[PDB]
Amino acid sequence: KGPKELESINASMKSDIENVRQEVSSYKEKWLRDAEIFGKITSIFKEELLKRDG
Amino acid sequence: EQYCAPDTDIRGVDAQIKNYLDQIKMARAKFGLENKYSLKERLSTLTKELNHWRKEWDDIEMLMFGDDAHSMKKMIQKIDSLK
Amino acid sequence: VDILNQKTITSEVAASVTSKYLQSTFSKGNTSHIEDKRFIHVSSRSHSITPNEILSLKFHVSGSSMAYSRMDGSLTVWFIKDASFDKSVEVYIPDCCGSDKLATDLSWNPTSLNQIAVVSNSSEISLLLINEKSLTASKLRTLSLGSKTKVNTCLYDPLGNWLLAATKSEKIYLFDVKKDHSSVCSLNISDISQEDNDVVYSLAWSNGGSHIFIGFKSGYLAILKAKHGILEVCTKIKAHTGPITEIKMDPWGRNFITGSIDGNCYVWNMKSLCCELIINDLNSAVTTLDVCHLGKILGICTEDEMVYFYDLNSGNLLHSKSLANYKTDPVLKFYPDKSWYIMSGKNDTLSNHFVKNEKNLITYWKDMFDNTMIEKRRK
Repeated sequence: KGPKELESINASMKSDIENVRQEVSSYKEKWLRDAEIFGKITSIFKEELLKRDG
Repeated sequence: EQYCAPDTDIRGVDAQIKNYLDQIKMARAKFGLENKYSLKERLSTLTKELNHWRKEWDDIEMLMFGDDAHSMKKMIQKIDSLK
Repeated sequence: VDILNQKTITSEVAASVTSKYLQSTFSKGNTSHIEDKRFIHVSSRSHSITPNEILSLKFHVSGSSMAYSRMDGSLTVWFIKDASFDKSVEVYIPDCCGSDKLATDLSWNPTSLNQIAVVSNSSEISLLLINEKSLTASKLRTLSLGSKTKVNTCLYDPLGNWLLAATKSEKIYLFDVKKDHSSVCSLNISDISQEDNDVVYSLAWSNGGSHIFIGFKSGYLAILKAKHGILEVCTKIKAHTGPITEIKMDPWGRNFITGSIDGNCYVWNMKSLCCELIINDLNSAVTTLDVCHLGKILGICTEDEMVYFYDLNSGNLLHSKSLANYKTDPVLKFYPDKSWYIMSGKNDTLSNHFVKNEKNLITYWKDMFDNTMIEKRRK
């Protein structure tokens, strides 16, 4: 290839790593944001869950 | 442009090509190796782990604000219509 | 002699080469039938008939994947890396966009290498990935909005920067692609067409990706901007006396082509936005319409069940095949990277594709020149 193209290929990948790393941890936060509010009845429902099973 | 400008030796500028002709693959093997696999496999696993936590988060957002907690609300007015 | 006189491609030596390329692509060794699931089902009932026409056929912009949706059932996604069409089905999905409704339109994603957006007729757009190793098709998301009645068409931007989903009665939606698939704007069709209760038949994106062409039932043609999030109407010209069936674009960005339900097909240039050439096609209603990738062949297929092949610079006829004994709605489609085409309908509702050994017309003229030159270097 050409070095002025490879400079534009290699720098485009470096910006894409700065995009996907940022956008993964946006989903890693919102899945823990769903986790702190799901245990308001479900953990109590878990006490209703195991004693109906066991 | 230095072959035609006056007062220069020819063999002294023919050696500026051998400098230039080897500085053109010392910058084509520096972006042809760091772009080969060290930045390929950084985008291999990271695009799989983006898809998983976009798919699996699409289901827990579907349970909370969705057709389980909406179907808990639609059944109770089906009771008092009969009662 | 007349080959070796001109050494660059002129206006006349181009129109004589492209009439030999279309003549030699209808031959016996230059056609093969796609080993579909319906080609298996038809060949059993014909050796020892329920019609299901195809509803869309789309190519990936790289030219390496081809998906299409039959009437009753399934999607089918083929994968062609280089082997002509006998390489691999990867997937086919019998309940693709749900198990209740049909799959009307399709669009590939230009940015991502493997992702479709299948639109049902209910209210929901299901984006799904086609897996490369295993033969499965897993979903990615499912979009929806408020006051969403029935979506028919979806189109991706040719830069992969927007998504346009449209109803034919109520509204038109834009979804941004870069940040997240979120609604940016919404326009009521009554503001676009002020005359009557019109029904949107066809849509197209321009080659840049900043204007949208909309074709109505009354024959109006609306051109409306999409700058960042605004969706406003620029012009409104009355083109035909009938529903505008299909809209195409030149691949060199010079002109665009419209067809209608009268025997009428114009070529409008894109600078001055006036009609430039008129094809005298007084036979029937044009159904499908497409151009090449060099931008020279124009394939018209009317409701007389006959296909034609024109030029775009002139309006002269190159070839004409009549396919009258079939009961198809036959679909022409040209490849996006090489100059082959896939004409639908071989027996009942099928798909053949017409090949050569050379890819382009330019590497065909360049081989005809070098075979003649040997004879002049022989004498």
